[PDB]
Parts: sequence; C-alpha cells; structure tokens
Amino acid sequence: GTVIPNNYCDFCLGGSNMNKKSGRPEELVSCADCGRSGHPTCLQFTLNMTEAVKTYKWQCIECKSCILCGTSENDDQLLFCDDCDRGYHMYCLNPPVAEPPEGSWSCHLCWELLK
Amino acid sequence: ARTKQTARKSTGGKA
Ligand SMILES: [Zn+2]
Ligand SMILES: [Zn+2]
Ligand SMILES: [Zn+2]
Ligand SMILES: [Zn+2]
Repeated sequence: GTVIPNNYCDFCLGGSNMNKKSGRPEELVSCADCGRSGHPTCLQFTLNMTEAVKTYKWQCIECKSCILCGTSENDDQLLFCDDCDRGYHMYCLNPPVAEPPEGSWSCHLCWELLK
Repeated sequence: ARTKQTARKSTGGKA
C-alpha cells in the first residue's frame, strides 16, 4: 500500500542517527502496517527481541493482529511473545490459555526455532 | 506475560 516508515521515533522523536533518550545513534524499527517507528530501546525491547522483530513484518502495539486468526479483537487476550513480539490470542492457542502467565511467555514459532 | 492491553499500559510514552 501507501506505507512509508516514519523516520522518527514515536517515543523520543529522534531519528536513527540519534535516540534522544539514550543520546546514541540507534536504528528505528517500523510497523509493517502503519509505518510508526520506534527505537528498540524506546520500545523497551531486549537485544534479542530487537533482532527478531527485524526478521518479519513486525506490527506496533496498535496494529498487532493475531498470527493464528488474523484479527485485532480482544486486546486483553492478545498475548505478545517475549522472544519475537508476535501476537496470539489466548483462545487461539491450543490448549487455549485462561490467564496471561507470570513472567515470560513465548510462542510456538520461537519454541521451534530456539530450543 | 504481556498482552496488548498490558503493553499499552506500560508503554505510555508512545505517541
Ligand atoms: Zn526513541
Ligand atoms: Zn502500526
Ligand atoms: Zn487469534
Ligand atoms: Zn515468538
């Protein structure tokens, strides 16, 4: 479509040449659907998550849709993987899940790839 | 674990 990645971070307003929160250059990651951008550290991503989100069509929090069913319904039930940031409805998982776990939860794609 | 809802609430600095 008409998507162009924004050249500034939604959080600190810096470009890739200078994260204004850290005072260091830092690449931006940009939502595949709406083009909003953020520095990974401004998005509070780990370094491994930073690498992961650059390998697929990452979506920002607002655009995130479930990998399994494709909808953006039920924000309260859309888990974000703590290794790759993909979204999965707890009711789209099998076995479905009743409550967000405590501490990290990671998706089946990451379980297949990393373990 | 994070959901969209909890992630929204903990990332308030997002434009
Ligand atoms: Zn930033
Ligand atoms: Zn987006
Ligand atoms: Zn779903
Ligand atoms: Zn994952």
